[PDB]
Parts: sequence; structure tokens; C-alpha cells
Amino acid sequence: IETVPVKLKPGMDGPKVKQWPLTEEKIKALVEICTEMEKEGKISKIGPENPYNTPVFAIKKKDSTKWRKLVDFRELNKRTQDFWPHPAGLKKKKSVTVLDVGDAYFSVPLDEDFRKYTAFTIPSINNETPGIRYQYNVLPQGWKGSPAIFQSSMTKILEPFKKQNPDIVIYQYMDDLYVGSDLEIGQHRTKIEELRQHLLRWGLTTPELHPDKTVQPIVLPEKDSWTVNDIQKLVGKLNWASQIYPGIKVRQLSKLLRGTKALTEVIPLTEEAELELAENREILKEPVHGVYYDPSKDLIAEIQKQGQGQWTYQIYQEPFKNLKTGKYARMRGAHTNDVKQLTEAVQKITTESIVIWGKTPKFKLPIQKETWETWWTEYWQATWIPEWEFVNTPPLVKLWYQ
Amino acid sequence: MVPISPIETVPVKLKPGMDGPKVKQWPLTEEKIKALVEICTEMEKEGKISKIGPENPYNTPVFAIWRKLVDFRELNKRTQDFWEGIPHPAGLKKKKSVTVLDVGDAYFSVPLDEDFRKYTAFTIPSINNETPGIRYQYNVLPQGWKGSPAIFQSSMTKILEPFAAQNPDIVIYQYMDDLYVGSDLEIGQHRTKIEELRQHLLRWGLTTPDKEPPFLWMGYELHPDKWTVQPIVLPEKDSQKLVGKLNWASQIYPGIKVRQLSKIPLTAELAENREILKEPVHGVYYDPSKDLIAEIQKQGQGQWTYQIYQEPFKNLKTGKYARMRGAHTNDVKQLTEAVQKITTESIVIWGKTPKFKLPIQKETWETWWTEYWQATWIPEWEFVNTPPLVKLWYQLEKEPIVGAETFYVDGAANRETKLGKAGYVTNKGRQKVVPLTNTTNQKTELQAIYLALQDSGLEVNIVTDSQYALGIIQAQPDKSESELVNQIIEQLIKKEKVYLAWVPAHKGIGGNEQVDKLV
Ligand SMILES: C=CC(=O)N(C)CCOc1ccc(Cl)c(Oc2cc(Cl)cc(C#N)c2)c1
Repeated sequence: IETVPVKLKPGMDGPKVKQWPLTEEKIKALVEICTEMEKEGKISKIGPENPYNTPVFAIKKKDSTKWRKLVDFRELNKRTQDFWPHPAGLKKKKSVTVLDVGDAYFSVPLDEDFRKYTAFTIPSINNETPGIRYQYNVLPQGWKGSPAIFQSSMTKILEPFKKQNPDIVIYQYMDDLYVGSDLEIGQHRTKIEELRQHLLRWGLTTPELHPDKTVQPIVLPEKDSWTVNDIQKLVGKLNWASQIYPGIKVRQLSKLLRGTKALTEVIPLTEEAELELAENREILKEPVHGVYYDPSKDLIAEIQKQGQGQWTYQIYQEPFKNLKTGKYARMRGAHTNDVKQLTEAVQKITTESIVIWGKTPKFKLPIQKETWETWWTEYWQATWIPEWEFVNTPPLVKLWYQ
Repeated sequence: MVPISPIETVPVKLKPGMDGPKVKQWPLTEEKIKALVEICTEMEKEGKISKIGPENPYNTPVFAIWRKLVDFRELNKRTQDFWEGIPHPAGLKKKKSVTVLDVGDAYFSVPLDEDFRKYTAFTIPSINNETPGIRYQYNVLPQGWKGSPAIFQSSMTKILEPFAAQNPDIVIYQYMDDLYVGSDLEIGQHRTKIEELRQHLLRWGLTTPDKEPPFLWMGYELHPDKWTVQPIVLPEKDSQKLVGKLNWASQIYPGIKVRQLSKIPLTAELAENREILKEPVHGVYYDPSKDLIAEIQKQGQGQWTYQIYQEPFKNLKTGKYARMRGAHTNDVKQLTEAVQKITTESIVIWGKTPKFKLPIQKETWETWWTEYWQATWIPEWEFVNTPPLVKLWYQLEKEPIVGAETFYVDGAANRETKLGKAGYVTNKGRQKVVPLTNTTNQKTELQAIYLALQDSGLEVNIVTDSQYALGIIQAQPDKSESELVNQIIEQLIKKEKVYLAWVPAHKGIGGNEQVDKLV
């Protein structure tokens, strides 16, 4: 009813981000979507006195054949003033369901002075006509201040359902509700429908996740016959692991490699070497020492392409102190397209990271900037977008995660 | 008196914390002052300016050349920012008729925000400076003010929006003080619709009088059936401008090359370029009913050329791509990058990705992307058999080779003396150490691998501890800046099977002969 006061950070101006080129079908979808939002009053045409801009594009979520508008509010989010909690138990729940609650924000007006900062441009093919320029009147999807503002009304719609089901953990990140239950799968599917119906009673309209078994162990081969090459790779992996785990030792194993032998020759292990291997195995079973999470520091996610649709990743804040490692091997309409696979892996790792820590990591992508920047929007399906950078030098460590 | 619809003004404000301009008026001559007074009197009689009292404390200088020139550089420095990409002719769609209209009278018919007029004040000095100068402020967008182009085009666009919506069968393009209207209707109906547009512009009090293709626009020539760059003639000289004009010509003239001239007389002469830059070439216009095709050729030295077309031999446009500046590279990476650029340019100009025709075999591309450590992708494409074909020049083994000699290599160098050594020991007892001057650890680690490649059979296993060397070879270059790397590449091309294994240094792995190399 009454707009909440909102301002930018001190010394910062509104965003002025270039709109990137869209295909004709995406432009037409945005034209139809935006024409409808104008009629509903959610956006309004603006004039040349507004210099700000945020990129816009279009997507199709999963199991839907309807175009959807996504605004890349990353710059505005960075420049938007911090707004004055994360549940540690959502990660521990047996199952967690993710609900798009984006339409709820549109029922809330936006502070008139701030609207100019939500400006965006539907572009024209071939720069023929001028871009259609709009700004938001209501809380926009993907703005960080939209859940912060709507939060008071969200607690009001939740408290009835929450009192009725107190074993349900509920969490809100951007345009999504994360609802976790320790119940059985049939018990979950029903309660989520009950929560959506409860939302629909308050006017809210809502159009699968289970925790992994956190840091995957480093494992060493078990062979009856080691070649020279087998033992060279073992020593390489053990040397690498020694940066992470204290008492890894390679002396007895390296001693076998003494002399200049053929790479395919079988070397029998001495009894001192088998014990050293066994001591290193035991070391590797224990956890890394002194691994904590610091909410002041950024999360960093590294991804390696392992081939055949397999991808490894590690999340960490400090090198060799992994908070989470994983392996994504699903090719969903992607077995011929690396970039689609990478884009889906980035979205899964980001979701994992939202559940565990309630914020997105900074990705280090095994891909050239120009290829990634040309294609990722074609396969994007989430309402948030994380940050990324590009690795152009092949990490030696790729196989040690394979 | 027919009531004219008012043109809504655009609210304008100055930059935050900045006040209006206060520049001192330059002393003028007596005839200049008389000239300015006549001009401003007719402008005032027309509404463009208005006399102001002395409360207004702002001033912008004025000059005469008559013509009045108000120098708004200072007010522009203090005016807010405004929302600011030109069409490409190969994107235009042919029309049976295209009419041009003059809307220059509307520029001086777009009002200026009232609260901002005071900032536009200017003073005509008086004769012999014995009276107070005449004081005027603008009521319309001053030519030369910062916001005039953006506010003007924006005001016209709002005016034409209903007309373009009620007439989907025509097309309107705004450029400078002229409007371009085209359609595919019969010459009768098309001239009718032009009269409706003049009627519609009269509802805002805009007068249009009552160019002839080819149009000359932004360095192009636009004909009813073809387009081309405005005539480009290569220069004849004995002793940058040739770069820009060739880059400009490259968009239509296929095969322009600019590397050595992009690289102070020298040679270049390719730099003739006349062969084509002397015969006349034209591109066609876009037909949305036909498919869109892009074809790339390798030209050598990191250079690539491409044509975009819909029917064979009638190009919409052409272009080139230059390798990115780097230390190592290969042809597939370059071709990939060229594909990405043509992809983005095509989405700009036609709103879709072209179908690609590429000089690479399907099997070559599959081997590449399945084994490349990065993710990579090119959109739908088919092989075209136009030499030189892009190919993989070597492929390292995944497993050690049985029966192939194992070379343990190492190099090392002294930071002060620049003296080092490179060499190998193998399982057959073969051995070599070469002494080197003016070298580094990095170069000796490469040279050791090179020696093993030179002195081994067609199949060989090589063991190094150089993370630096593995970093380079795992990038799969086919060409380098370093002649060492290029010699390793040339050796790798001649082998049948190469297996490269890495071990950690100074951990007691045998054969890893840091002692011979550090002697
Ligand atoms: C009859 C001509 C024709 O069919 N031609 C030129 C090719 C298609 O070309 C068009 C079509 C429609 C318009 Cl409305 C247009 O008008 C413009 C566009 C631009 Cl980008 C610049 C100028 C100028 N200065 C005029 C050209």
C-alpha cells in the first residue's frame, strides 16, 4: 500500500549496462510480455531523460512451453544498498522443493524515486527502430531488494502453514521458496500442494532435491600389479593431496621408481611401500583439518570437464580447504553440447550453494569468454544469475578429481 | 485556427551538484552585432527564443560567421546524461517504393523544458558597449545542446507510434531531419499513405514540404536492388587510412587483408588489394523467406575471411576475422572464435544464427571437442571442401605405449649466468646432455622435450616434471611465437604415437635426472 524507502549505496550511480543482441523470437516474446505488463501497470514507458539500463532477455523454464522474461539485475544488485537469516537445517533435510514465487512481488509498489534505476530496453533487430524503453513500477523479479521488502508479507502468509507443519523448513532466496521436509516423498508432494493452495488463498500464485552423501573423499587405486606409470601417477596424486592432508608421504613409493624403467613395466611393491600406501589411505579417510565457513568471504566454485558428460566441481573459500566437492554426470538434452552441459552444471552448483549457505559462488569456468558469452543464455532456466570468470590454462589437477 | 496537439516536454535537470553556465561574452565587432540582432529578432518572432530580464545570472557565448552560433560547450558539460548502433544495409528488406520527407521544421518545433530554459541564456553585446546587451533564452531545443538529438528523435518516435501501429504494411526510418517511408503497395496506395502521414504530422503542427535513390547514408550507397560501400579507391603512392578504408571495404569486398598494413614504409605489397578494390562489388538485401548461410575460409597468418548469403554467389555481406593476440594458438580455436563473431553479428543484423559452412571435417571437429579440456560448441554447420582444410596436427596418447622407448627428460639453468643444460636418459640406456647459453629454466625444460622427440622412433613415451611444458602442450597449439615450441610441434607432427607423462620434481622418481641437467 505504501512504498518502502529505497536508495543506492553512497557514491554509486545507477547501472548503465549495455543490452546485448537478442534473436527475433526472443524479441517478439518480450514485446508480448511487456505489452501485457504495461496494461497491468507493472512497467511504464520512459523517456530520454533516463540514462540507466539493465540487460533483459527471455528464457523457457523446465516443463513449460511459455517464454519468460529475465532481467540481469547483477549490476543493480551490487549497487543497491544492503537491506537490514539462513537455516542450517535446510541442507540436512531429506528432501527440498523449490517454488517460484516471483509473481508475488508484483503486487507491491516500488519507491517512485528508485524506479528509474530499473530501466531496461527491448532491442530492435538491426538497430532499425529505437529500443522500447521501460522502467518498473512494482518490485521486479531478480532484484535483491524484492524479497527483502516483501519479507514482512511473506512471514504473514507462512505463519499459518508454519504453525500447522512445524517440521517443515522454509527458506526464501530471490524469487524462490525452498521448502524442505524430513518426511517421505509422498508426504512431501502433498504438503507442497497444501502450501501452494495456502498461498493461492492469500492470492499468491505458485506455478526435487536431496542432499549428497559433503567433500567427496580422495581415493587411491587398489591393484595387484602396478606398472611404473601407475606408480608415477599415484605419487603425483599423493604429492597433490599432501597440500591438503598433513602426513602424506611418498618416499617408499618413489623409491620403487628408482632407475630409468620402461613406463609399462610392472614393479612389485616392497612391504615398506604397501604400508606407506596404507598410511596414506587412512589419512585420506579422515576430514580436512580446520575447514570452516566465513560469511564475510566469497565462495569460489571450480568446474572441470572430465569427458563423456561428466563434470567435477569443488566449492571453497581458501585454496585446499574445500567446503563442498561433487560430480555432475547428467546430460539432459545435452549429450552433444558441452556448453549446455556446463550451463546446467553451473545452475545445479548454484542451487546447491543457495541451500547450504544462502548465497551464490563465483565460478571459474573451463571455457573461453567469447564462447560462453555467446551461448549460456540459450540454456539458462533460473531466475538468479551468479558471477563467473574464465580459465584459459589447463589445470594439471583435472584427473586427480577423476 | 485548427487546434494543434502539444508536444509533451521532456523533464531535464542539470548534473547533480553542478550549477548552470556562467561564461563571459566575447567582444564583438559592430557589423557582427547588427547581424545577430536581425537573426534573433526573427527567431523571437518565431518563438524559438525570448527576451529575458537581468535576474537570470547565466550566460552562454554567441558568435557570427550571417549565421548565429551559440557555443554550448559549457552547458553541455553541466547537463545531465540522456539515453543515447546504426543499421547495416544487409539487414534492410527491399520495398517497391521508398519516399523521403523533410521534418527539419519539427526540430525547432520541439519545446524545451521550462525550468531548464534559464540555463540557455545568451547575450548580444551592444554597440560600443554603451547600453546593456540584449538578453535571450531558448524555448526550443538549441542546435548544439547536449540533449537535442535524444529529445528530438524521442519526440518524433512518440508522434509516429500510432501511425506505424495502424499501418503495419509500411515502414518508417528516422535519420537526421528526414523520414524514410517504404512499402510494397501499388504506387497509388503508397502515395496515399504518404498523405495520411503528412495529415498525421499536421495534428502536431508539423509542416513537410512537397533525395532520389541511390541514397547516400553513413558511408553506403543504397539502391533499389543492391547496396555497396560509397566508392572506395585504393591510393597510388610512393611514400592507417588504408587500414580504415580496407576495413570499411572488407564488409562487402571479399578477401581484403590488413595484417601487414595493420603492422614507417616497409613490406605488404597483398597490399595492392586493387584487383578487387578496383572492380565494383555489391551486396543484396535480406529476404526473410530464404535461409541464411555463412561460409569461412582460412587465409593464413591468423587471418580468416567469410561470406554471408542466402543464394549462392549473391552475398548479403562479407567480413574478416583476425586471430587474437596470444603466445600459442591453433586453427580450430581460431575458427571457433570466428564462428562466435559471425554468430553475434548475424543476430544483430537479422535476428537469427546463420547456417555455417566450414572447412573442417565432421570427424575432425568431433575428435576435437570430445578431447578438449575446455567446453566448446559451434552452432549447426556442415563441412565444405575448400582447401586449406582445418585439421588436427597431432594427438597425444592417453595410456603409455607398450614397446616404445621411455625418455626421462630434464632441463635446468642458472639465473645469473644464463647457463643451463637439457637432456634425457631412457630405459635402453640412451642418454644425452646438451649445454646451453643464454637460457632459462623454462627454455631448458622445453629443449629437453625437443631432444627426446628428435632422438626417438615414431612411437615414444616422454616423462617430464615441467608443469610449464605440460601447460603449453595440453593447450594443443599448432603454431607458436617461440621457435622452440614450433620445433616441438613440428616433431610431434612426424611421430606416430606420443605419450607425455608428468611427475613431481625432486621426489625421487627415477630417470628424473635433475642432477645431469644441473651439473
Ligand atoms: C526502394 C528502395 C529500397 O527498397 N531500398 C533502398 C532497399 C531497402 O532499403 C530500405 C527499405 C525501406 C526503407 Cl524505409 C529504407 O529507408 C532507409 C533506411 C536507411 Cl537505414 C537509410 C536510409 C537513408 N538514407 C533510408 C530503406
